[PDB]
Amino acid sequence: SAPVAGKDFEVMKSPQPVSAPAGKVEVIEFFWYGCPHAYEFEPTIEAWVKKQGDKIAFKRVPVAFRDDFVPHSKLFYALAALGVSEKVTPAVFNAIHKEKNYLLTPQAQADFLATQGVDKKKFLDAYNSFSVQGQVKQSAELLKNYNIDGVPTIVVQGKYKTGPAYTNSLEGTAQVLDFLVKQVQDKKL
Amino acid sequence: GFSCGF
Repeated sequence: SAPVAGKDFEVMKSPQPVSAPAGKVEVIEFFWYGCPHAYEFEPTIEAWVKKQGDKIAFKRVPVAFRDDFVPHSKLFYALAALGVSEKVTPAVFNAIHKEKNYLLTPQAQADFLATQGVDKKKFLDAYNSFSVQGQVKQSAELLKNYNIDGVPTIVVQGKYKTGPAYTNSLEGTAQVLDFLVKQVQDKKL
Repeated sequence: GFSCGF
């Protein structure tokens, strides 16, 4: 009943540096605002990340498979630079997957986010800032370092990848993620 | 499985 290596998750050949502080298990979700699989997975991974608390260091990395969606990576880091990510992100997803507003340009984003209480001037500055440009370029470099081919992909301690591509279900992805983190904590992975 | 990948 336990997840099968090479089937339910992938043991990476070139594991990556881990920024978690020893006690914690690192968890990275490669996601994309426009992926409906990452959209439906948002409440499941959220609640779980909060359930682990001090036991993990969770972070997200936006994925842009084509230049069309680089603004979605700039959007991710522009909101974080403002500290409004956790507040507006539910509205971002819903705008894309229910309101037929895909937020593909900085102007459309500044327009939408202003209805959510975000000052247009301050958002566009972060969007065009060199710091957000650098975070976007780094996220694309992480895509290659982690050999990410699809989303949502979850990486545990920079060694093990899982996701619906492996498990064929979001619930199965959550179960695998939970299994891997525990195996890490027990020095079995 | 399934995922957004391209």
